[PDB]
Amino acid sequence: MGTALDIKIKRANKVYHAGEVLSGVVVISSKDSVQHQGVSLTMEGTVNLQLSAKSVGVFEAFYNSVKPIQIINSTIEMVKPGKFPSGKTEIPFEFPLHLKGNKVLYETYHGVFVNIQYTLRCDMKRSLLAKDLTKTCEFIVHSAPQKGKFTPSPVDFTITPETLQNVKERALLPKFLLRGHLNSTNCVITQPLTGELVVESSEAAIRSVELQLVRVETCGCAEGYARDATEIQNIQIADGDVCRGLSVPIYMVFPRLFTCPTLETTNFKVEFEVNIVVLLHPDHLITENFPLKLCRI
Amino acid sequence: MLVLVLGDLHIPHRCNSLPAKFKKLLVPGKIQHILCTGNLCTKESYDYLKTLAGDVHIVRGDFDENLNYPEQKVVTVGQFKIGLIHGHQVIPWGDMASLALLQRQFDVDILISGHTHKFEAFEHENKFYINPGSATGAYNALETNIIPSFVLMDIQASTVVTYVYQLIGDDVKVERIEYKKP
Amino acid sequence: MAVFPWHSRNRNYKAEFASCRLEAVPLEFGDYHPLKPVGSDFEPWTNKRGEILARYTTTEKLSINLFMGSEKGKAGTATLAMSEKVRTRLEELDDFEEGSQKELLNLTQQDYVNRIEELNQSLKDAWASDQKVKALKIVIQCSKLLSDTSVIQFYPSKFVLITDILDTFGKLVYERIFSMCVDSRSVLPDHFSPENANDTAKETCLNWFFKIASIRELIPRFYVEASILKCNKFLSKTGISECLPRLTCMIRGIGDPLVSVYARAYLCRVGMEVAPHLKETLNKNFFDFLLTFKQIHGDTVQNQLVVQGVELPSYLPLYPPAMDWIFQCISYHAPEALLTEMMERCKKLGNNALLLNSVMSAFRAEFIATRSMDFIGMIKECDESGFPKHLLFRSLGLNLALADPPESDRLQILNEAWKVITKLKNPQDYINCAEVWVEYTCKHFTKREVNTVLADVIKHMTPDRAFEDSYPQLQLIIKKVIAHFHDFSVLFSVEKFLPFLDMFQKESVRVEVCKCIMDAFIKHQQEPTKDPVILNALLHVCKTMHDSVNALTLEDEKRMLSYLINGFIKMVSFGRDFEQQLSFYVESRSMFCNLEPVLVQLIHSVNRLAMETRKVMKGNHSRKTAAFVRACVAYCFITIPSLAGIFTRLNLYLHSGQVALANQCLSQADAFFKAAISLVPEVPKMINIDGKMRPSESFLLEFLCNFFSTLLIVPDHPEHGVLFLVRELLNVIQDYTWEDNSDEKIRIYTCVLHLLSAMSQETYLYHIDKVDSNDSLYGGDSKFLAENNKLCETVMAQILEHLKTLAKDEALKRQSSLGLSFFNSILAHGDLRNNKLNQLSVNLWHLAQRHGCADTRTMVKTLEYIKKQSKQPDMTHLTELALRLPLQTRT
Amino acid sequence: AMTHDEDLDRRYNMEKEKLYKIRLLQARRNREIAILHRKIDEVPSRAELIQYQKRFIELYRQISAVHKETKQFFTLYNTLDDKKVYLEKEISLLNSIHENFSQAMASPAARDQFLRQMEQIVEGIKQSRMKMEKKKQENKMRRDQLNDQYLELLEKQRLYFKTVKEFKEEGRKNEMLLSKVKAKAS
Amino acid sequence: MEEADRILIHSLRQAGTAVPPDVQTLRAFTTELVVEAVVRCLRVINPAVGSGLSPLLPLAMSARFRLAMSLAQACMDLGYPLELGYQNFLYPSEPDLRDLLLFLAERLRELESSRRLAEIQELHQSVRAAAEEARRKEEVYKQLMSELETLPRDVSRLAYTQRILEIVGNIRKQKEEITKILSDTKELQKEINSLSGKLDRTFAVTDELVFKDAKKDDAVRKAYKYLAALHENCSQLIQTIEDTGTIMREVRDLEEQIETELGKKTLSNLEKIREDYRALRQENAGLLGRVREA
Repeated sequence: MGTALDIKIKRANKVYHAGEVLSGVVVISSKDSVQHQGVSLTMEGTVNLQLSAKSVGVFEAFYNSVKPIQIINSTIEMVKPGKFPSGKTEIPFEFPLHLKGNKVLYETYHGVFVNIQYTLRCDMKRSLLAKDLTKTCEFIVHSAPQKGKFTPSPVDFTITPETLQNVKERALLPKFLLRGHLNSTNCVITQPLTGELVVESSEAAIRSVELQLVRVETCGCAEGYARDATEIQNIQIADGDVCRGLSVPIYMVFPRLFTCPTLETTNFKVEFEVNIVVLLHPDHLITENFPLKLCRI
Repeated sequence: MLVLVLGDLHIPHRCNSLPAKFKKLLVPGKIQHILCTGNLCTKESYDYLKTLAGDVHIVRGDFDENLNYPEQKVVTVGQFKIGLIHGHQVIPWGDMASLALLQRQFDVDILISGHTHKFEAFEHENKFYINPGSATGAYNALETNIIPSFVLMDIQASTVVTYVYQLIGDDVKVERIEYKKP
Repeated sequence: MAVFPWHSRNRNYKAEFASCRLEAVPLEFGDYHPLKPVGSDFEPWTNKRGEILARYTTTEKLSINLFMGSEKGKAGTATLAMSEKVRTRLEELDDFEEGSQKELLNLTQQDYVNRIEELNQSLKDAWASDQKVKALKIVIQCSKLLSDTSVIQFYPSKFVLITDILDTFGKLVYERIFSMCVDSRSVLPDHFSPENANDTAKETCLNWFFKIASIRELIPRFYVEASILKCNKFLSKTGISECLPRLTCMIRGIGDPLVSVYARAYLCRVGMEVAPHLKETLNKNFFDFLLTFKQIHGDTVQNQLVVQGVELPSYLPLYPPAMDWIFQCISYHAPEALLTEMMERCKKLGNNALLLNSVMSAFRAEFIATRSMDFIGMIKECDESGFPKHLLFRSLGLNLALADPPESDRLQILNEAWKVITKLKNPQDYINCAEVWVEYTCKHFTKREVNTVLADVIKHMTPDRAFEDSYPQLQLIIKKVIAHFHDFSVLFSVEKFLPFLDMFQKESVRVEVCKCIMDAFIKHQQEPTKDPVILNALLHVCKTMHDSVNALTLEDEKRMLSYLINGFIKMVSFGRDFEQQLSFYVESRSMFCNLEPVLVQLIHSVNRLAMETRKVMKGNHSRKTAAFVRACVAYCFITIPSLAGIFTRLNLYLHSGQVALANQCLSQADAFFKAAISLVPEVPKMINIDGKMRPSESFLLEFLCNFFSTLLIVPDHPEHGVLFLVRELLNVIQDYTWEDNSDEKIRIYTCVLHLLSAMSQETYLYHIDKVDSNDSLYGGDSKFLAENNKLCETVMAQILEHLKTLAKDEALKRQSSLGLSFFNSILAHGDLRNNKLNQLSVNLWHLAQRHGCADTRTMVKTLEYIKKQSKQPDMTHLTELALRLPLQTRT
Repeated sequence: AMTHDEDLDRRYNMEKEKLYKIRLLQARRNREIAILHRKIDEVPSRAELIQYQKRFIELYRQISAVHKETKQFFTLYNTLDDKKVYLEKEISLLNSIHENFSQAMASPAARDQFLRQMEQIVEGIKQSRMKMEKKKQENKMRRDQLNDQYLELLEKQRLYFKTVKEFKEEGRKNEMLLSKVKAKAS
Repeated sequence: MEEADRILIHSLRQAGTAVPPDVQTLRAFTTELVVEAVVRCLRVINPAVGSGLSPLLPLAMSARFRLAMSLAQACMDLGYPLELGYQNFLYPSEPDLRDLLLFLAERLRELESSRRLAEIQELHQSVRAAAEEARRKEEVYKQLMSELETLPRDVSRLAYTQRILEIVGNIRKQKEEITKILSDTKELQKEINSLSGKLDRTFAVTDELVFKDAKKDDAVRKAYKYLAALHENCSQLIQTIEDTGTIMREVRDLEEQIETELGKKTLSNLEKIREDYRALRQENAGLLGRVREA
């Protein structure tokens, strides 16, 4: 019969901080007692630079695409040939968050064009009662509290059809008066946004007012940088025709791992933006974006 | 032990009120047994009695309505017996020894009766028979005035203290006897 | 042998008294004698919910048309990654909306309920199956059902049900997260710190919360997050508070007025339940609500009403349930100053009339009452289309019934409301609001105000069948009158109530009220008297009910009603109006044939009267008194044949007899008794009472000795056999087909012999003034005395026959008891110095003992006692007997 | 004392029996008096007789109604029973027919005879029904005659009251004529 | 009104008005004799009112009018519910007059010796009482004999008591018959309910069967047509039954109304008033002539 092995990272989030000690358990669990030629484990961190295929040109994009640069790799062996009880066995390991690797220990970031990962790989050289097992984990590293401390960055915007810039449809857009506010365009990666948004005139009712986020990631190539954005948030904040003269509030608990402090590097870039899309009842559509720079402490 | 005894009062048709002073006399709860020879003709009155004390022992009479109320009944407490009738149920009014036979019918030592309209007390040898005529003075040309009369008793072993009431106006008169288990 | 010649003793009843008498103790003045001296005032959701679910049906043909994903989910080659796998978790929640639909147009109420319950089961399964993702899917389905307001009048019910389901869901959610926090050792306390939620429970709650924040649609995100605010107990007690004004601002996003209002109502229920400060944040939400009302006038309502063409009078009913819940929530213990300021903003607003209605409904009576004068104006400011002012009236009538301003203010308001209300022509709406106001009107105002209301309502009734539809209101009205009204005569002073009664048509309803009427009379009236006009009206109603009665009505109800009537009849008391009261009886009888007990008690009244009448006259008897007597005699007589109950009628012969003895009427006596004996054949073998069968012989026999108590007292007439009839009576008896078990017949024979013992005296026992004694009339002497002796001896022979037959019958216990009882009867008077009777006594004693069945134990007790009695003079031949007596025994 | 005692009892007994003889006199005279009182009672007071008649009057009313109702509901029951009898025949024929129907298909000659019989049956039934309908119309005409006569005599009555008014005018006229006669002539 | 017919006699005797034994119903009466008794009895009850007019018949019709109008006023003294006036006094229904008349009738050794002592004392007391009673008996007897002498030869209580007895028996008979009828009613209802159930099943079966075999042959469809025509005949006739029964009820109502006017006696009294009116017009023509001539 076969065997199962599993990796436990102590901190239930599998999140570790710059300068921390890294801690993990490996679990062996089985219907039958376990013997192996050994159990072997790697820890890794990577940034993955997916130059956008059409943006560079697909072949050149993948050629240049800096596929997961190992931020870090330290390697250890955890158990020599050993024989163990069935239901559980657990042996401990640690790895050092120190540059046994290419680049200075970024935070795990599951972006798209820029991806950043930290990962482990295991093998148990099981007794030939059964095959050697190979297993992998993925885990988050978090940045240390930054040298530059936070301060809030409130910003306001006012909207009517005339306010709009290069909008093809300005004449199509019906009468309205709006003002929008962000309580701090400085925001912490894991932590919440607050904003105010007034409707104080409208000729038109609305079916959807959307409040939306874009993540934008860039990879470098020896000739060029290719920059690509993806959108993932929505709260739609309209039901029934919005009263004129009122303010409505803006809320966001910043997306858990698909978002980070705004990143800019020699090899890759990641910037963030806030988007606005309004689907009126006549559905004349207006859109405004602001770009964001984000912090961790 | 407090035990109440009263004759027929025929309430709805002859005597729709407790006498005012007799109303004044009302004492709920303290009665251990409420005893009437019936012929009140309203159980609602009895229900009021039960509200006075929930311990009523009953016989029927003429047109008291639960004619299911006994044929003969006896209660015995301490050293004494207490057998009760409404007279229509019994041998005639004044045949003294046949009315002594009644006790042997039952095997008892007393009877209380309340149908003959006067209030009565009679024994000649050992065993004794009593009538509390009518506590409302109920109809019968018989007596020119049934000064309404009832007895109540306290029971004490071989002795019974008895109080024996009469009503004349704001004049209420009372007698007392003791029965000696003699 | 010839029958042994009986001779009785003779008694000295005073001597027998002295020997028997207790010579009691008269008691003394003042001597002792025994009698000598959230908080539950917040009304629950269930009540509101039940009532709403009753009312807020709609005419619209319901439909369900919804994408579903109960069976299926994604499996395609989508572009995904770890982040996108996290997104794919939510895509599971999307897939029901990506899924195909169930479509059901023109649903009825119950079909919609059933489909919603299908979804309810789907959710219950997803929960029980731990398909918490799928449970969340189905909760999102609930929120999209909330999204469909289109059947707007039914839609409040839709909201109600979805909120109930999602409340259960939120409860379940909290319990699950707690169980994740709980290590199953014991459940954590409710006051648990947010830090007490363990790291994994915290992160799971965080994941689901992020899902919620990531809800794209406003409706699910807000409404569910309101339930997750409970989960904040896991995460932050203060976070609950932080969220509530946050929700307040968040609520601003919903331009849909119904959804937003009802969202507020839900959040009020929650906030009130959780903690006190939450009510203050609800005040902040009311501050928002003022602007919500501002929009409620605005474009959304106008546009949508135009789109459907729906009438605002139809539209208006949907909201007050939410309004009233909210008003309960805040006003529950809001101060009068606060409620007043709230009214300030509401008055600052326009077209507020429904707002005012809900305010009066919820807000507290002392506060409302003080303002009530202001309300005269402020309601005049209202518009019926803002809210119908008569409905304002009705709610207010509830309020005023509860509490009222000063009496002057009451007077003014009386003028304002009633005068306005009289204007209102629709009798249905008029009666609807008026019936509410009636209780408060009864509370303060008096006969003329009442008479006015009477007039206006009677004018409003004219499509009277609708008035008859409105009978319940009228009933409630008059009950209010009754409770409030405490002088019968002043009702008669109103009089218009009599036309009020006349308006009616349905007998039973009228009767129901009459029931109320008379019991109330029983409460207030306790004194028997007369008022001829009052009487005449009452008697008219008596007529009404009596004639209302068919043969067919429920017997026991008939009985009780009659009882009720009979009770007031005792009240009938003219005083010295003897012949007038007499005539009254006459009429009463002459109509009111319909129930025997009524008749019975009537006759009681006759008897009571006549009895006292003789008692007062005390020999001073005028010719008038004699005519009075004989008239009574007839009247009571003529009743007797008409009566049903044979036994009762027989004792009525008794009553009739004894009153005839009370004066004259001796032939009338005879008449009663000819009837009595004629009733003897009329005796059935068995008699049904209570549905149950009983054996008559007892009851008649039981009577018959009490009747013997009479029978010798009566003098009669050598024009007849002076009581030939009594022999004849007894003959009929003997002819009657008693059981062999009617040894009791013979027991009565004994009793008759007791009577004959009375006949034996030279002086009878006791007497009434003008009826003395028969003994004198025939003369007691051996020739006529022998007449009765002879008859006794005849019956004695009969006795002997039967008893020895009982020996043949093995009725040995019966026979022995009977014979010895008879012996004890003899013992009253039997001469056994008459050796023949003496031997008779020997015969009885031994022949009873001879078969051993006789309770000889009691006989030994008996005979020792008889020896003790034997000491006495006649008993000295009993002394000779009882000494000579041997005794066969059980012992 | 014994002589004295004997004398006392002798005298006592003597006057006792003499008193018994007196008691026979008194019993006899009592009997006579009671007879007289009986005779006196036998013709009661008209005051009472008034109530006697009142009782009779109410009896007249009561009994007349009683008989009326008696007839009403007696005939009502007769009616309900008669209709029940027709229910009975209806059920009998239906089930007999349906069972015969279960047999009826034996042949075309049987078919012919069967349908001929059905024709004859429904015809005779119609005949009876129509007899009873004609009887209904007869009673209808009866009602017409009666109603009309009633309304006629109702008018005759109202007219009679009008005639009462007319004569009262004639008498008032008479008395006024007398008044002028005495005013002018006398 | 058999006993009230006898009260005609009783009341006449009570009045002292002539009591012709041939006078046995209000049909017998002249209104004049009625009014004579009215004069008697009003002069008894209220002589001040009743003595004001002679019991003698006014020959002058006008005087009859005027006196009767005074009688109307005498009744106007009192709350009699009915209308008053000489028109009534001539031509009532006999009940109406009866009713009023009643409304009138309304208004008109050691121990042994000691015991000898007690014996003789008691005998003494007894003889005393017996003597007193002898006085009582004889003076009463003297009175009673004088009364017997005065005694009216009027009708005994018994005769009426017997009439009563008869009446009672009849009535009770009625109620008993009524009771059995009530039972019978209940029984028939039970029977009919059963009939309803069995008939409902009977038709359901018959309809289904004939439908099934009518499928087999259009002639059996004609058999179904026969069934329908016959059944409709039955339903119609049942309705007709209901109708006719009701009709005859209303017929009895009409009969009640026949009796109603018969008690009114309207037409005969109308003929009387018409010929009266003729005479009174002749009289009034005499008066008119006299008014002219004066």
